[PDB]
Amino acid sequence: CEMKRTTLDSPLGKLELSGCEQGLHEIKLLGPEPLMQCTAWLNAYFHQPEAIEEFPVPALHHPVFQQESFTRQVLWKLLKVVKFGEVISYQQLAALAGNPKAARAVGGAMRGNPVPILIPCHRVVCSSGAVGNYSGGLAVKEWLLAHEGHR
DNA sequence: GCCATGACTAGTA
DNA sequence: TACTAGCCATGGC
Repeated sequence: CEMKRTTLDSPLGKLELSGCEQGLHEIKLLGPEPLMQCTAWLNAYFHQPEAIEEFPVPALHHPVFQQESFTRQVLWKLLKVVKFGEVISYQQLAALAGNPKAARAVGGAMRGNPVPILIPCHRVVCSSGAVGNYSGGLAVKEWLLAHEGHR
């Protein structure tokens, strides 16, 4: 567990994904088995979504996944039930994560998301139809949804 | 733990 | 559409 940095180029620009050999700690969209394993998935999602499940998801070494919380399930459930292309409501996820009367929490849960794109906090959307917000600029949410096949 | 937060909502004018 | 009065697991201290 040393936590080193490996940057990479994506159609969204460079994106620094840090982490130790125990797992992936982060993956920031700026303007060591795990990391290089995550690196593969990323290039796969991007230039080869035709079979993104053909690629193993790395280990998530980060305080949010180590303990047991709502934010936990919400994130865990976000990448296990919301597949490539699919879209889901803040609330609808809160259902998956147990407490359905807690969508607003699924929000703080989403911002708490360290591994975007890997854990698609972008497929998440306001029930009102409006494709809500995103930490790394709403622009990115557009492209992503878009690339997944949206208009 | 209590009290303030904010990437949510369904309801109402 | 535009404001709102519930509903929430966090974070702070």
